[PDB]
Amino acid sequence: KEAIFNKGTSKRIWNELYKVIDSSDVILHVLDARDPLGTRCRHVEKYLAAEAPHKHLVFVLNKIDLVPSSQAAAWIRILQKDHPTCAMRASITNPFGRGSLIDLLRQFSVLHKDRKQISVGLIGYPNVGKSSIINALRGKAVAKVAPIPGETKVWQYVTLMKRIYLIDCPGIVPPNQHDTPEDLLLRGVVRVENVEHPEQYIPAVLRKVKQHHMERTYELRGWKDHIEFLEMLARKSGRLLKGGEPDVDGVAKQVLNDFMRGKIPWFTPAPEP
Amino acid sequence: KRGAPGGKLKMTLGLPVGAIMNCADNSGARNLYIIAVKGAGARLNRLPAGGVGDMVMATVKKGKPELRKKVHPAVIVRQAKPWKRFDGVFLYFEDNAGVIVNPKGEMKGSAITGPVGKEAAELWPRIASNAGVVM
Amino acid sequence: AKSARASRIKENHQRFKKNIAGPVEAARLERLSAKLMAIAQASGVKSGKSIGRKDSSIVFPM
Amino acid sequence: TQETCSEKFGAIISSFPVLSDQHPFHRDLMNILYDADHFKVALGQISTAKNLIETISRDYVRLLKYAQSLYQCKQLKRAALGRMATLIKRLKDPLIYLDQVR
Amino acid sequence: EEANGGAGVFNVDLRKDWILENPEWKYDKIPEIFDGKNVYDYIDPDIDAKL
Amino acid sequence: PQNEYIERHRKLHGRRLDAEERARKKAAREGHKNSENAQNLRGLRAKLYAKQRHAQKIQMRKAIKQHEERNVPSDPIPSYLLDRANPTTAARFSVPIPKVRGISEEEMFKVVKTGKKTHKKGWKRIVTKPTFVGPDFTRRPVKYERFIRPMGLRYKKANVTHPTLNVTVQLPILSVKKNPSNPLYTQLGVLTKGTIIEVNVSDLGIVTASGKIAWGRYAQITNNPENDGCVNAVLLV
Amino acid sequence: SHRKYEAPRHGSLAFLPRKRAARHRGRVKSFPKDDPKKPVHLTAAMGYKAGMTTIVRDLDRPGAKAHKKEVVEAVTIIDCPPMVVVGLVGYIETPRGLRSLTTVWAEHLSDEVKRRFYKNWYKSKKKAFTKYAKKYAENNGASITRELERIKKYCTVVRVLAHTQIRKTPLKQKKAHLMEIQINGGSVADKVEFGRSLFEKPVTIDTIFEKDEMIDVIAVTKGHGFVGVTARWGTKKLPRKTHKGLRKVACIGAWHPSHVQWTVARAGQMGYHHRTSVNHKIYRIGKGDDEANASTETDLTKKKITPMGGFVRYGEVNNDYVMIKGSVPGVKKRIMTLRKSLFTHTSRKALEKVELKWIDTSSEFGHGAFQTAAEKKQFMGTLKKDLQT
RNA sequence: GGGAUGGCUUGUGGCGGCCAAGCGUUCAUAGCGACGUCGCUUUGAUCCUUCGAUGUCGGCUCUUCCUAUCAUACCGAAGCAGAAUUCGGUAAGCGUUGGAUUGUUCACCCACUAAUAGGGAACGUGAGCUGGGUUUAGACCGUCGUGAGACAGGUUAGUUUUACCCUACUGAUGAACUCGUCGCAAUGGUAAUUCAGCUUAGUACGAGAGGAACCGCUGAUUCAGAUAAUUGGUUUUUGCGGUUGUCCGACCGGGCAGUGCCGCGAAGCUACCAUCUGCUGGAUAAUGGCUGAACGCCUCUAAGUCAGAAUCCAUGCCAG
RNA sequence: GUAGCCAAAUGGAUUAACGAGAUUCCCACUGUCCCUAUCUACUAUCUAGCGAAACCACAGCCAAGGGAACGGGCUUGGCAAAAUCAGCGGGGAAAGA
RNA sequence: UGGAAGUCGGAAUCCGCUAAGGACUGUGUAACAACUCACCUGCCGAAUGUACUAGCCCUGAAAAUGGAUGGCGCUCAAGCGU
Ligand SMILES: Nc1nc2c(ncn2[C@@H]2O[C@H](COP(=O)(O)OP(=O)(O)OP(=O)(O)O)[C@@H](O)[C@H]2O)c(=O)[nH]1
Ligand SMILES: [Mg+2]
Ligand SMILES: [Mg+2]
Repeated sequence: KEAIFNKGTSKRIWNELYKVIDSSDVILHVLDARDPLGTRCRHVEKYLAAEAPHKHLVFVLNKIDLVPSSQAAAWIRILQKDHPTCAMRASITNPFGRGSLIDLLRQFSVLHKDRKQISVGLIGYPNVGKSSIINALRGKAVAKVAPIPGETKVWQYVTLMKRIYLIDCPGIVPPNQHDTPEDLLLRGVVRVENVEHPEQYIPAVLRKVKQHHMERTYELRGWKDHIEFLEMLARKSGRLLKGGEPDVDGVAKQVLNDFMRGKIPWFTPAPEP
Repeated sequence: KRGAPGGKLKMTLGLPVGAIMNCADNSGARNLYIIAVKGAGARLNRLPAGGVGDMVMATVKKGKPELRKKVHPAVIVRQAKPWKRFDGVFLYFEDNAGVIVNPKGEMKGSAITGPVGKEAAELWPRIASNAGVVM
Repeated sequence: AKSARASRIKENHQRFKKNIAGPVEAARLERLSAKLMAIAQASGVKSGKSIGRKDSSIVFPM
Repeated sequence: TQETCSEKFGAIISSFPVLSDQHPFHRDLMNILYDADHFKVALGQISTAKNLIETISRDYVRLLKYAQSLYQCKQLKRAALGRMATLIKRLKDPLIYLDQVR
Repeated sequence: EEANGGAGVFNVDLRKDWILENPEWKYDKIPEIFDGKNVYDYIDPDIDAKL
Repeated sequence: PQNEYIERHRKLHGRRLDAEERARKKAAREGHKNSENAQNLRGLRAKLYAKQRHAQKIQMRKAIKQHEERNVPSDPIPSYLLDRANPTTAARFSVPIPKVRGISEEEMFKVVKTGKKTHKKGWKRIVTKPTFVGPDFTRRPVKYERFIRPMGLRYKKANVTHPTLNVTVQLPILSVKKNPSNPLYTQLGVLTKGTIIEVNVSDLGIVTASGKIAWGRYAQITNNPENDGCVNAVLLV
Repeated sequence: SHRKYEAPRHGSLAFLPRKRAARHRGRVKSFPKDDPKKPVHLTAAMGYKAGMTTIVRDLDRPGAKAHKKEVVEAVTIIDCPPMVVVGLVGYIETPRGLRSLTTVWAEHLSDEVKRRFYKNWYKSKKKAFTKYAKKYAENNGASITRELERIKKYCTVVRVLAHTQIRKTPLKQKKAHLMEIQINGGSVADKVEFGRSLFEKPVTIDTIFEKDEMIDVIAVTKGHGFVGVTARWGTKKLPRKTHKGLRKVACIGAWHPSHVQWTVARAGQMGYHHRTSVNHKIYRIGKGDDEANASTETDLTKKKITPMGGFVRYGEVNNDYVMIKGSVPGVKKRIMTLRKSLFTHTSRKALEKVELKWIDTSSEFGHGAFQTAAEKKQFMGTLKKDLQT
């Protein structure tokens, strides 16, 4: 197995995580709206339920602009049975849910007015939008934001108000023995530039995305399998090697990057009640 | 038993670790990427290398996806580097090529395209049975 | 592996020398000696039979 | 020390047959020749000792990160080795039983 | 082979089972090269009539 | 082969012809061999051999004494308590350890250096001994955290022994009452030798004269937790 | 601290110092042990390296993959004109080693061996051994007789003095090579009588050595001059544009002693080293007067061992020659010392008999394709200068 | 202006109780106490609990040493049938590799292999080369401060540049003894290594599955020393030929473009990219014995003595 | 909502072009490497002429000991033979250190 | 106990005949048998056995360039005690 799929499981990253947990009173667990139960960290939830009941865990469903509003409301309804959930589109210029999240943090600070301040640490998978949430709450680009996973390598304090601190943390991936490298790559753990044979994960993308969405995305139709799809995409876009041979590897890397970066429409439907 | 064959005279090793050679049988693979050589020694900084008739450990880079994610034993049957046989003849083929086998030496495929080398033919009796030209 | 200086290897080589290579080298030496025989054959004081004296020190000088 | 203990205990655990995976004839034959409960309890004690040795090693490495002198480091090392030795010492009877079974 | 040194020592005679017109020719040194020419390329059973 | 095949071969064919004689001669040479080992082994092998021989000699002396002596519970317990494994069971209000070694602040604290320059600030202090941080503990932020109590040095349970009952139970630590070296060490919760701690004694089965259940008592730490990796305490009764 | 990855040492300490040889002619350090039950024989000989060529051999090696097949092998030709025996040295045993008691010379010595005793022979009066030659005539050789009796009754090791006939070689050198050759076998009296019988006589190479024998070759290697560590010891080159040099050793020292070790690879003299290489098989001893000595039983081309156009930088081989499988320590024109093997052989390769099928006599001055000039003319045909002549 | 713990360490926990040969005490029957023992620290599971850089490491090249031995040699024991091993002993002669991974204490994985053992000579401060701790001057973000600025921090770019001296080392000459030829050998160095195949033999052994070994033979790995017949490489052989631009009026024959460029190219040098070669005696260690006392049995040991490891010392080999 | 409603086509900062800015990857390419070899010019080399400087208490082979963890001079050993040339970078010297 | 006879186990462990002999110290059998030990007698022939104490000697842990009772060397000392 490639060493890139072990990213997010490092001793340094988990030392950073436990440092943030020990230093934080409120823990914002950030979920991808396209895969909430996929991005949920029941490992950290079990640790918080077992060892630190005094720390307040709050769900933040980020990237709700990439999913239908009905599915977002259903996922909020599912998660609010366990923990208080806030939907948010993290952006400096055009945010959503910023006022509700600010009000909830102000309520927590009012509850802990005996302290000098409260600390709110952000946890989740890589590339779920933790730095974007901090930047959107501050209204100013204070934390680095990139579509490349693992942009945040160390923890960082940002002073939100006089009594509210925000703690940015690197993204963690808890180890699961039923998790596959294809599952991790589709969740967004790794960079597809550093993976070998990207073509094999294209059937997973074609399963997750409806066919007509791919048709309007790439203005292409008539493929019977992923190899033909990548070949016609390479010939259309001009991704050719020496002799006009298609650049199927590079086209697959482009498709995987567009799938992760919210350019091809896909979501996981909420389970019906 | 390991894949290194006995009774093999010394010849020039033309394929070090990292070489991509053609896949000369019909197993489904188009090329083999060499990651190791059976019977290689131990020197600092020296890449392991193989010649015609050697068993190597190979990875399929182009071919069927079923063959893609495994390491296969392969036998080098053709090489481009010129080597000498005991009758004084230096010779070489126009490409480097090998066939996928099992650790005992039975072939994965059913037929061989192109000729095979003599050294491969004596050292592996299944390749001698599946070769149309021995050359 | 057994080294070159191994006692069992030495005994193996001694048996080989005594039983196998020995007679062959002896016959060759006999033939060469015979050939070089073919090539080679192809008062006491006043006669030199009594070996007289020819015409740093170990002691202290005295 | 923990790596050596884990290697030996894992070899013992993986080498013995798994009664849940056997054919009914072989499983019931081992249940007749050997007590199946005793067999499973002995191997469970082996696995428990292996896990506890790993836990003790992790705890004492974490303490040795903060140890400040050679005397304190030596006391922590001897403490870890003695606790692992005590864990092995409580396994006197399962090892004899498993050697006879082997 | 066992009576004559064993495997790896015994030297087999390949010309013993040759079938020739005269068995005295079974251990001849057959000429192969003569003045830059292959003798086998010039071997012809009806050489006398052509000569 | 199957079942006891070496014993069956033993029945059918026996030993080698010199097996008994060689074994007898080896058993005879054992005395010379043991003295040669006692005089010629070197180092750790010799030390282990000496301790083993000492143990065998003591065991042999005990066996001989028992054989010479062959020709010649304690506390009253009811019938349902007979044949079970039971403990042996053996003003100035002074603790068992009234005085310990004093620990200076230079030994207690090490300086954590901060800054990117060659000259670095030194205001942060790190506690080098085990601590009890209490429940509902949230760490101070790094800009206002002077005293660093690392997570791997924090403890929550202790092996507390009751002297009268001779029972040692692992009990949760409730608080740190008095560290003998410094009230700052008491405030930081440092667990050292001679420290008076408050322990949860619910598992010990202690009731008061009024019938109320006593679930908090005082124990004294009787070891060095930084050297031992564990907290051992004795109840003050 | 310890070196992280183990690696075997570059070069051997058995061949130190890597300095020039003290003498151009190779020294026989040891002779085979003397067995008095053997008949008297000579243990060494000299020749001149002429060059190399190719053969085809019908291999009879049971157990090998090339058994009953033809193998192409490289061989070295040594031109061996017969030596002349001119002297006899007696050696005694002392608690300080072997000691030369006396030596006896022949009545007549050649000019080429008298040249060895001079540096300016052309200006010389050539008086060497002239007063010695009168000892054979005075008193019927009484002094010669008493020296022979002294060797007979006091000595244990007898060596002849033998020199080469360098005038039969194409070399421009006229000064011959003189060496001591031990007489092994027999009693000391037999050795003395044998040497006196061999005085002033030529000894050919085929009465000292025989085909299928494995011998030792002693010679001085090709000189390379002053050579850096990379070629001299085989060290790994430093990366490209390394400061202060890349064909160097990065650390001659990094530890105590505060010194440079004798075991550290350093630049210096490479080549011109004295070497004794053992176990070389003789494939043919060809005769000088035989005109078809490069012919075999299956190659009926009647030709000599000299390649077409001659040996490059040597000339023609006109005397008896020895064909040796493989390579020898020296170079062309160089004196070679052939010696008997010190011990009885332990291989089947020494017991193998050689059957040559063909010997390459094509030109080594290029890509020669013809074995004889008649073959070249037969392939080419009639040329313009043929009709012009 | 002033500076830059150590005959330490190793393999076996701590606290509390009990027992305890013994030391003591036997006007007090207390107190120390090895060996032990007892209490605390999942029916082969779970995988939904990774718990703090103030202390900084590396890589290359290359040499040597230690043994606390992974492999190779020999040996002792084990239900060790065989095969494969496990535990231990003598042993450092000889080896101990190739890679992926920096969203990071770079340590874990993968394969080849006989095996991929661990350390020192720095790290008890410290000029061979080069990446990180690491930090002059430029700049940005985060935290703190009203601010100059400082830092919990994160990112980016950034000047030390010997050797011709002494010694050591590697090579090369040399006065004195007339010049030269042939020698000896004190002393110093020292070298080979591992695997596979054939036969034994589908035999011993085994219910079956399977499955050896000594003797003999043939190759290969790693190392070492040479060599250039052949095959590749290299071309100022500017040897021959082709070709662009320009110049000598054209042709011929040439110049220039620092070897104009290109094809072949002898010779020389070179490459496990080519070929050849690498050798035998004595004494031992662990152990296994013979004879035989101590000690009327017994005993490989005490006197005497046999055999035995890749070990030691030499020969073969290099210097002289 | 497998893609809705409301707003004057769009719902954007996931901002195009530009860059001796920093980073990852693919094809091609190759002496970066396996694993080194060869050729040319200028040096280095030797000669004629010309001709400095840095630096310099005195000097220069090691081993063990020399309490103040330091020896080059002391003690005890090993040893130890004129005068030299080309190189090397261990040590001493040597960084406007 | 399938079998268990002193000798796979659990618990008892007595008497007779005795010169003396365990409800057995080991080897052995499927169990027996058989051998052996504890103990006794005959032969022999004069001093021994056990446990401690004090001297001297060996072991009672060692790394890494080649070296140190100062060096040679020393064994009824040129070591140790008077
Ligand atoms: N469509 C959409 N994209 C978002 C939103 N929030 C964040 N993103 C994108 O998600 C990407 C990854 O999130 P980040 O801002 O890097 O935060 P993160 O989850 O901590 O990622 P890491 O720092 O790598 O761990 C960013 O490039 C944003 O552009 C959102 O609300 N909607
Ligand atoms: Mg982030
Ligand atoms: Mg990111």
